[PDB]
Amino acid sequence: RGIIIVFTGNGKGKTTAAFGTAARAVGHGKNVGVVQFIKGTWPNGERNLLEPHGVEFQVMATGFTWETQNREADTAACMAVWQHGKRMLADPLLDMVVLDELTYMVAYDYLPLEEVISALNARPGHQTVIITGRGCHRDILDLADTVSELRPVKHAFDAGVKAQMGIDY
Amino acid sequence: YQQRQQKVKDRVDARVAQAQEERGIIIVFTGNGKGKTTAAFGTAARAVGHGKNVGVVQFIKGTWPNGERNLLEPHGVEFQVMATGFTWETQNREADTAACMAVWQHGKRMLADPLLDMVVLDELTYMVAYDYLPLEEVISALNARPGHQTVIITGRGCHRDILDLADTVSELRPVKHAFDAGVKAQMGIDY
Ligand code: B12
Ligand SMILES: Nc1ncnc2c1ncn2[C@@H]1O[C@H](COP(=O)(O)OP(=O)(O)OP(=O)(O)O)[C@@H](O)[C@H]1O
Ligand SMILES: Nc1ncnc2c1ncn2[C@@H]1O[C@H](COP(=O)(O)OP(=O)(O)OP(=O)(O)O)[C@@H](O)[C@H]1O
Ligand SMILES: [Mg+2]
Ligand SMILES: [Mg+2]
Repeated sequence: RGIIIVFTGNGKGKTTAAFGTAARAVGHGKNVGVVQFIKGTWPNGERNLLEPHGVEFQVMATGFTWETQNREADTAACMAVWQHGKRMLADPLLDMVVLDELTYMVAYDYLPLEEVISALNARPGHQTVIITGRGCHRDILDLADTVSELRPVKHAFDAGVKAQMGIDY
Repeated sequence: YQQRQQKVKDRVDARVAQAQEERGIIIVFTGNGKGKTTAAFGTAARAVGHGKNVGVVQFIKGTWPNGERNLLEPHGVEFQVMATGFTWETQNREADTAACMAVWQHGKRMLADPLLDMVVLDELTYMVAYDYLPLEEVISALNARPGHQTVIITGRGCHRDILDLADTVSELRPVKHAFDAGVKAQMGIDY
């Protein structure tokens, strides 16, 4: 059976765990679909690597909400990208769907919670969903089969190390 | 609103102006929750997607089918994996120790190779915890590695000295796991 996995918490490794699992599925010939919220204005190494293997990526591509500073524009992009999420979540030819940084869309009221719950509950029985992001709604956590919270024991950004291509994005 | 957001931006930008070192870092993925190995390989995939060079040592045998390795290896990611005979048994401890020391020679090579942007040392923590691999060899290799190389170490129960040495540590807490609900290991998910 397909399960729902959540990678949450403030430490590094949520999105990279989701995409390491996608890499794992692609390496066994499974089909993966990907939707990424907020993200898209920076280079994306995981997309560079996986898209040529037939992993469809749909990204919101608006950027940080504290840069865009435009709730309505962000909400419109969230909903448009979500239309891709709902298609994937309805596609029995996909073994796995990644919904990366979905947490914030619910937390900021961009994306109604009920739409997320019913799409997850209507999905094909064999399909696994990986949701990531800080600050995951309790009801998504309750619905999930596996939840790992990445505790931020230490992060190199605190010690003054800049984000670098190939590590941080 | 614009004003509330602007205060966020201002704090993010100030944190950003303060952190200007560019160097290789040590990342450790530890904890009992699922996600350590897969984050390590999501990171390797991210790195390969930007043309970086990755080497991998896995301190467990490669008898199960290995999706990440199936994908990454044809991209020129070198895998070294522990000998197939490894037992974990007290009776075979001398052979198991030698098997661990042997892939570790490849790990030392990688960690001295300036052409490798990233080295993954997957399940290394057990080798030091169970006395197959001396702590001092790991600490010295990591300190002598190339200035621009990142290393990713994974596994439950990581030695305190490797944790002190790391730049970034995430502990994966097993809030829930489908195993406890009777969901069995599946290809593509658990291996
Ligand atoms: C920690 C852990 C590991 C550690 C063990 C390190 C150690 N020496 O302590 C490492 C990372 C090495 C490991 C590797 C693997 N494991 Co494991 N492991 C676990 C986990 C999370 C806890 C084990 C534990 O605490 N044991 C408690 C007591 C019983 O400990 P112990 O028996 O003395 O420890 C030994 C066993 O755990 C054994 N073991 C661990 N995994 C496996 C897998 C198989 C096939 C066998 C025969 C034995 C075995 O390794 C130790 C040897 O000293 C369990 C799930 C769970 N919550 O129980 C999965 C679990 C045992 N692992 C599993 C799997 C699938 C794997 C890997 C295939 C993962 C992968 N993608 O590579 C490999 C298999 C290695 C092989 N046989 O070729 C599955 C086994 C499914 C099955 N059909 O039996 C489990 C049940 C996870 C799941 N299904 O969700 N594992
Ligand atoms: N605690 C933190 N401090 C500073 N930077 C962080 C922290 N956690 C994650 N990052 C980095 O900040 C950006 C936003 O990603 P996010 O906050 O979703 O974490 P993640 O998904 O756990 O990180 P990754 O994508 O590397 O696995 C990324 O470049 C990420 O590596
Ligand atoms: N808390 C847990 N309960 C049950 N199974 C687990 C747990 N954590 C990891 N696993 C699964 O047990 C095996 C051993 O994994 P390990 O302890 O190395 O964790 P991991 O590296 O975090 O897992 P993955 O490779 O899935 O990221 C893998 O099949 C893994 O998916
Ligand atoms: Mg993320
Ligand atoms: Mg592992």
